[PDB]
Amino acid sequence: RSLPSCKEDEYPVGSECCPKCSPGYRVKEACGELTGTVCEPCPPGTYIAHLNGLSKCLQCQMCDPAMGLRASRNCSRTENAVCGCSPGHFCIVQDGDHCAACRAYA
Amino acid sequence: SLPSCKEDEYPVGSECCPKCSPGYRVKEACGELTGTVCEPCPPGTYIAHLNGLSKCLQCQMCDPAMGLRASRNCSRTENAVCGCSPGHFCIVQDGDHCAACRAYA
Amino acid sequence: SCKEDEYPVGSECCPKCSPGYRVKEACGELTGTVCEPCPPGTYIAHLNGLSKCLQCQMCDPAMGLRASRNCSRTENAVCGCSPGHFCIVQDGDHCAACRAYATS
Amino acid sequence: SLPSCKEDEYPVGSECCPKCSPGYRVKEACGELTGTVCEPCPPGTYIAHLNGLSKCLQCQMCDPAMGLRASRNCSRTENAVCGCSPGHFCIVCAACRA
Amino acid sequence: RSLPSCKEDEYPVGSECCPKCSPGYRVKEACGELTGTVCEPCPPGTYIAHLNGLSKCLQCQMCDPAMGLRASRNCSRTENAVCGCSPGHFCIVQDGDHCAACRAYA
Amino acid sequence: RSLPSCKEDEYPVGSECCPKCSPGYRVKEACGELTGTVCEPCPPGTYIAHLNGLSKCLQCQMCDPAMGLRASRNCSRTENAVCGCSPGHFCIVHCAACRAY
Amino acid sequence: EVNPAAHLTGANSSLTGSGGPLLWETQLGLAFLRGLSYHDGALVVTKAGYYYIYSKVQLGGVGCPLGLASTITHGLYKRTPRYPEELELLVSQQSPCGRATSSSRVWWDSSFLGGVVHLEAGEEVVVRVLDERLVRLRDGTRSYFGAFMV
Amino acid sequence: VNPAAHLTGANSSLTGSGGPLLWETQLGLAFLRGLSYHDGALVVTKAGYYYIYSKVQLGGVGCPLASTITHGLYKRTPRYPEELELLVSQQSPCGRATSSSRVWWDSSFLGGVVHLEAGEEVVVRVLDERLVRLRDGTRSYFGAFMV
Amino acid sequence: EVNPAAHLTGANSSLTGSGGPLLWETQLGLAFLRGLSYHDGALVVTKAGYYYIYSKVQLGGVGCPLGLASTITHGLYKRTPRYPEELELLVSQQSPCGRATSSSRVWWDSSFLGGVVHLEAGEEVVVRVLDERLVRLRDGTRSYFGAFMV
Amino acid sequence: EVNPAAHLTGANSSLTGSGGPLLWETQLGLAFLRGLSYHDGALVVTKAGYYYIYSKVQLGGVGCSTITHGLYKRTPRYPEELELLVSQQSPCTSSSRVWWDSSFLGGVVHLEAGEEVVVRVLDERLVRLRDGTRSYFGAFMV
Amino acid sequence: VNPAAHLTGANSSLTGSGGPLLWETQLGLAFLRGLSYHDGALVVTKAGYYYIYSKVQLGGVGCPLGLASTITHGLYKRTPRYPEELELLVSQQSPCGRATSSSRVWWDSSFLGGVVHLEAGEEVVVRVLDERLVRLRDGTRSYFGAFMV
Amino acid sequence: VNPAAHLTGANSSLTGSGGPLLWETQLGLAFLRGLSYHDGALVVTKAGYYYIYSKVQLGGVGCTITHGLYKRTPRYPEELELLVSQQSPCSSRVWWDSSFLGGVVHLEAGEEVVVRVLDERLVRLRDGTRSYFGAFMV
Ligand SMILES: *[C@@H]1O[C@H](CO)[C@@H](O)[C@H](O)[C@H]1NC(C)=O
Ligand SMILES: *[C@@H]1O[C@H](CO)[C@@H](O)[C@H](O)[C@H]1NC(C)=O
Ligand SMILES: *[C@@H]1O[C@H](CO)[C@@H](O)[C@H](O)[C@H]1NC(C)=O
Ligand SMILES: *[C@@H]1O[C@H](CO)[C@@H](O)[C@H](O)[C@H]1NC(C)=O
Ligand SMILES: *[C@@H]1O[C@H](CO)[C@@H](O)[C@H](O)[C@H]1NC(C)=O
Ligand SMILES: [Cl-]
Ligand SMILES: [Cl-]
Ligand SMILES: [Cl-]
Ligand SMILES: [Cl-]
Ligand SMILES: [Cl-]
Ligand SMILES: [Cl-]
Ligand SMILES: [Cl-]
Ligand SMILES: [Cl-]
Ligand SMILES: [Cl-]
Ligand SMILES: [Cl-]
Ligand SMILES: [Cl-]
Ligand SMILES: [Cl-]
Ligand SMILES: [Cl-]
Ligand SMILES: [Cl-]
Repeated sequence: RSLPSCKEDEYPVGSECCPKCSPGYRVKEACGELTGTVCEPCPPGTYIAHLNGLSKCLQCQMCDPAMGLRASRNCSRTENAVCGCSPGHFCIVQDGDHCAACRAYA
Repeated sequence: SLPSCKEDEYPVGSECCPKCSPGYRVKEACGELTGTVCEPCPPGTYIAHLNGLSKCLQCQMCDPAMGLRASRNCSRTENAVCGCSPGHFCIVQDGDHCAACRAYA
Repeated sequence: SCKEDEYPVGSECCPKCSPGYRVKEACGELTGTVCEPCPPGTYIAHLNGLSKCLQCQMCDPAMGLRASRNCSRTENAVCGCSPGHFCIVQDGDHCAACRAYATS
Repeated sequence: SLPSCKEDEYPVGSECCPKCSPGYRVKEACGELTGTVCEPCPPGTYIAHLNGLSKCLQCQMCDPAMGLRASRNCSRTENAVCGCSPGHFCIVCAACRA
Repeated sequence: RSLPSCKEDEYPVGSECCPKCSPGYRVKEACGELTGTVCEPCPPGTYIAHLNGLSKCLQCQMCDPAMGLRASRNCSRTENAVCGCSPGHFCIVQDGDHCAACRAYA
Repeated sequence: RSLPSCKEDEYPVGSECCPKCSPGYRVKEACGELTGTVCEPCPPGTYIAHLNGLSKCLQCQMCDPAMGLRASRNCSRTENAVCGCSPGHFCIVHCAACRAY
Repeated sequence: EVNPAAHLTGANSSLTGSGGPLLWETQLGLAFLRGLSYHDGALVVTKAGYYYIYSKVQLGGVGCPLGLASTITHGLYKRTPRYPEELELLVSQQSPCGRATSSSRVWWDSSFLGGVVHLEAGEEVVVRVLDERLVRLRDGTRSYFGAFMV
Repeated sequence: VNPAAHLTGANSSLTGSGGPLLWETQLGLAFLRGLSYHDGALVVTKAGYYYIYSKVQLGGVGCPLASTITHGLYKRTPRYPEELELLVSQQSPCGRATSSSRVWWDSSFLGGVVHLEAGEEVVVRVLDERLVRLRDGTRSYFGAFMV
Repeated sequence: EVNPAAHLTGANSSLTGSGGPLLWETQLGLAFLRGLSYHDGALVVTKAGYYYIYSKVQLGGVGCPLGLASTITHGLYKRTPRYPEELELLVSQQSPCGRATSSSRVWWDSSFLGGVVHLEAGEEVVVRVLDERLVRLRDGTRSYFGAFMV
Repeated sequence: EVNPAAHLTGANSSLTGSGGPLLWETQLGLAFLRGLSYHDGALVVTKAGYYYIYSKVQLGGVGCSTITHGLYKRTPRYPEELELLVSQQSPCTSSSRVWWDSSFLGGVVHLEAGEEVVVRVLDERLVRLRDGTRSYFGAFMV
Repeated sequence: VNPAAHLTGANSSLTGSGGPLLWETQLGLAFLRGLSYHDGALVVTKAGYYYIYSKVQLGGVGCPLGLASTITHGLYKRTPRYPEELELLVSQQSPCGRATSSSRVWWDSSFLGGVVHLEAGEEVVVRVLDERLVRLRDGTRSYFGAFMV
Repeated sequence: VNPAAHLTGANSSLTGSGGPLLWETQLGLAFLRGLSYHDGALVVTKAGYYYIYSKVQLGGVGCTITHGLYKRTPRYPEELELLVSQQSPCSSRVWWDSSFLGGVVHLEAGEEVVVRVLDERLVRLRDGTRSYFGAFMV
């Protein structure tokens, strides 16, 4: 038992669905009866990775050099940053499928 | 990158055809006049997103010999999820979820 | 001012419910304390004026514990060691944890 | 059953071809030309002997997580060799505990 | 070329300035257009070490004997207690100004 | 309604049936309209224990001394080696392995 | 007039092991809902606004569970139909036991978080703990999840 | 006026007597606004739902009785003859310390919303009480406000 | 009659290393201000009264600068023109490496505090941690600083 | 010129416990048959020739002797199954400890039309089925 | 020309990023014949059935801290037909634990192969759950390949 | 005809001489089709890309194995490692473990591939079904 919902490409505004914004953009203004959804791109240091109805982009994660990490991919509008070992370091602590701390070679 | 289809489409040859809903696989690809023909995933299988797949994803089984049962059954749009059998508690973890339970002594 | 078997509700002194029973409706000047039994998994051990029963504790098998006394409407559950386990930390009458006997 | 070529050549089809010096691979095999053309191994590879190889051999990497560093670097004529990092001792060199 | 401000011995009250109270005293009533700041002494157990416009005094710190500590200086209305080691104890960690914990001599 | 089939002592060749070969022999050449199944003995190291239509014999098993095993019965063209413990050795796990006292 | 509030308590079914959120008791004992509702582990907002949300989980164990990750999270998450993934709101990362922890003694550690977040109507908040084997349920007083509009 | 209180750890704060912690109600940061206090307890005057909270600072110069600490909030009500547990935490700092003789510190925080009738009381307890490290009222404290 | 509230989130600017307080994000992601302001790390009160203030800081590291000697202080402090010094409000001490060994160096721990305090118009609250090197910033969900009027 | 190929996947009916071979899924998901057939666990050859055959089985359990994992030919030319490619593995402990271990075998064998290949594992209870990706059986003509 | 490839372990193979392993494509034993490569993936040009395979060498001194109870090595498809990777062939291993003597070297090699259907533009990648277990050498011990059948 | 071969462990398979493993080429399941054999080596005739494979059954009664495929070529005076695995085998218990590898390599006419196992004593030969070595062109 679920309630009726919007499509995988839409999102609720009041009692109706509006179209979702593309990855990399957030909602600036909702549908009216005769206005499309107005999307605006994510500001620096934020991202949204999927189609969305979010009013605020998601904050990108920082990669901490003090933990031996650097970004192996930089934050972009559509994608969070991802962390890897700094040069001269190897991974010594794992968090699920990815590295969380690296150690400097002796 | 390369030129790509919109989110609700997938590539057929050098063109793009509309995707099928969650729970449905592609039975027949779209032509110019004719839309995508879709068909529901058979029992034991699922597809959770808009998709252009010809074959559904197989649902996982929850192994009672590992002290588990489905806490959520397989359905057309969703995989089964495993939890402890009654009278068992979680002893092994795989990431965020339980991989084995032990019977009470 | 309320005696032993009563308790204060607004301006009134109301009769208490028995063990195993909760106050569903407080007494008014004109209508009595309405007592209802605690539902399963809860208890109240004394004469009381509680609107809600106390939740019974669960004995944790992962700590080597089982119920040596089940929860009833008047009594909390008590925990002791599971079979093949012995106490390593003791509380009042029960354990807080048991470990298993090693084997060869 | 005899080799196709004398020791200092190698077979390439019907023909027997001159070899290439250590650090060099065969860029252009003998054929119409009686002779071989050799070119340097690219970085990260080596070849240690007279050869008729079209591709150089990959240098090994010395694994820091195993307590190893290169005591001899990889060059075109020689593979890297691994030995302990500072403060470690060989346990097997293939691994080094501190 | 600065901007005007309360004097060191005054503090803000709306867009006005009122005189501060003395050490060991707190404000009981603010100053008014005729009236001065009304000050009252800090009750025991508390202090204020400087000219202030505080409504409440500051709580004196206790020196914890279980931490091998004792007062070098009792609290007073104008000064906080200072803690140092008890007889038969040496300081094992400083906290900058003062000592945080002491151990016996066996 | 059962279905037709080679006899017990014959084996399928194409759409037809040829006689099997004796234990210890393999089919060198399939039977023909005028010619019998041509069979030939299994070379040493191999066996076949039953009538058969095999083009190759089964390889005999070796009994591994290093596992404390000897042949109790040697391999032959018609039966496989069988392993048991060597002298000064008793079975742990046919025995798949044996210990020295 | 009625300010939305709730307090939800650990219960026999709180730890599903399914990779899903914790579940909670909503009616018995100390649990209540006032102007919020509950659905599969979530507080469901009916009146939009800013809410202080909080959760406590009691951790502990005899020794340390096998295969335990180095890092464990206890966090509050938002579910919204505006995004097909949960949004992290408030999260703590802890390393409560490991290799060096003695197999034989009992340890206890409690994790509390709180904070104010903005929630629309129909949005939800859930609690997750990465490895539920560390959660020590008792009687609803050691692990819980609540909120109130501010 | 919405009731609220913040009470600070006190010279008196530990009776040692099997009674609850004691708190300061007027000096410094401490205050009562539309709640009362009596023998360690916040005493409710206006019935309703309250967020209650407490922080206690634990610590020691090494570790000598019980390795397990309980820090709790509890209700005293004429409706029941025992105190009822509301919100409780357990901590183990000495049990798992790598050195028995090191100085250590650990802070225990809890809060939550509970329903309280007029005349009902909330107290704070810690066992063993000797792990509580008092200073100046900034590290151990006890408060509430109606929500 | 809007009730003042705020939630500010750990940021890339968050740790000055200047011996000044932590700074915080105010506008992006989950951060917001309602009827409060911000100044140089400080929540600045407009409307006088009693505020529940709170902060969480996420700590962690690969070993500690001082071994088993390492101590952390995490606090909330008032800055007021009525006094020329910052005043301690709510403070915690932790021994973050206390369970660590050389072969178990990597650790994580969160510190949370909250409490109700009186703030006049123009007064400020800031968060300070010593030693800032143990603060592990991520994406604003692990360290944060907030308040609301009660 | 269509090259026979197949890949068959672990299924909930895979472990019959009857002493017979494992069974497999042939159509759904990642499973298919191209110029080969299937019958009661067996890949059945239509086109005679040399096939690379392969199987993976995922083994594992919580706590707990020898496991055997094999591919076998059934042929009308002999009243018994012929062992083709076989592996032995030791199982397994804390009885609170999970272990896992995958067994892979592959090789090229000659198969006539109408001959069959099956997979067997002893003891079947140590096989950990999941979703068709962990235990599988296939072949192609080379 | 039948598509075929063998890619080999390299110094950039282990990114620690939660992405797939990366591979050498040109040097030494590595090559591409009628298949392409992109960010770790073998990219298919000619649609059909492919035997795909991978070997990863695991090993260590001791066991990495916080190692999970279940480690996977697998082959996964990326396709524009679905927004997630699809698992094709995966193994679960439990290579070492907290009991493992931190005073000695263990090794264990994981191999898998199978036939899958791939369309033009689909991609296969290799993942290992915990890259700290993977002992790169010179391309002979960890690798990833495919050929059309 | 597409070259292919499958060779089976046999009584002579372990020389104990520091040379490669030897194998059976004609009996039982063994065969050669467009490949030849020479002292343990599969010998290529038609040049191109081959999937090569080998399985070795390891085992013992109580107690680092390397198992490898190698190229011999007059293009270089040492064997070249192609595909290699390391395994930690092993007090007083019986154990078994099987090592499998495969991969695609380029082989020229006249070039050879062999299989080595160190320590050879750990190989448990049985009847050719458990240790083998093969290849086919792709
Ligand atoms: C990310 O950003 C910095 C500049 O801020 C640049 O130097 C660096 O190379 C970039 N890293 C990657 C992986 O692209
Ligand atoms: C999943 O399926 C089984 C079989 O029909 C059903 O009986 C069971 O109720 C389901 N489990 C749950 C939790 O719904
Ligand atoms: C407690 O109740 C359970 C539930 O039926 C029962 O099975 C168990 O034996 C009881 N234990 C005792 C000690 O009475
Ligand atoms: C503080 O007061 C006590 C008793 O009133 C006295 O004995 C003590 O010496 C005083 N300490 C100092 C340092 O002045
Ligand atoms: C089997 O054959 C061997 C080798 O010729 C011989 O020495 C031995 O005595 C025979 N043993 C048995 C049991 O047949
Ligand atoms: Cl939003
Ligand atoms: Cl598909
Ligand atoms: Cl399907
Ligand atoms: Cl009540
Ligand atoms: Cl109740
Ligand atoms: Cl070459
Ligand atoms: Cl005061
Ligand atoms: Cl045959
Ligand atoms: Cl609880
Ligand atoms: Cl204090
Ligand atoms: Cl953060
Ligand atoms: Cl499976
Ligand atoms: Cl490698
Ligand atoms: Cl064999």
